[PDB]
Amino acid sequence: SASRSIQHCNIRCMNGGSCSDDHCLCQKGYIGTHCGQPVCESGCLNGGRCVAPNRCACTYGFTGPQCERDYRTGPCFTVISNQMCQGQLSGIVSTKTLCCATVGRAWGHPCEMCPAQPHPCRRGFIPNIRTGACQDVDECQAIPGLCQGGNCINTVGSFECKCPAGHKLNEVSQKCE
Ligand SMILES: [Ca+2]
Repeated sequence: SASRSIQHCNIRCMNGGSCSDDHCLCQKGYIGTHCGQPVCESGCLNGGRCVAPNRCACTYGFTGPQCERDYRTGPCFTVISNQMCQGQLSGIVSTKTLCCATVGRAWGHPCEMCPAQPHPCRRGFIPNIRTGACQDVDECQAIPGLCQGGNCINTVGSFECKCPAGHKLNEVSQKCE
């Protein structure tokens, strides 16, 4: 006894799909004929791409597997006219948010310039994406080495730089001189 007849489906199944009847019986959260399209439940973000059910693949710089944490890495620029973005450069990675709310200069590429305090709280604060509460940043820690002097300490609303004697903190260029 022999037969060339296919004792099963005809189409092709991938992605946890059962190949029966004529169409693929898709894995949970998969759609399409061969079930190769995953359900982008909460919507893709940052121009990503759906790879699994609700698993969108996220481009760069979003923490949390649902990329709604749009923290891109960028150089924090400290002084901008049409002339320079700072003038001595710096691989200070922080968020634009940080650089705008606190320090109030610019950040990113190519040179994204912003006012200081954006939200009506206090420049040294960022509205918690959880509570909504304006929280002070350890600007010292949150804007890597922005203070060029001796010590850098933090109060809410502003950081405190400790300068050697004779020196004088200049918050225009966070410089003790
Ligand atoms: Ca602070």
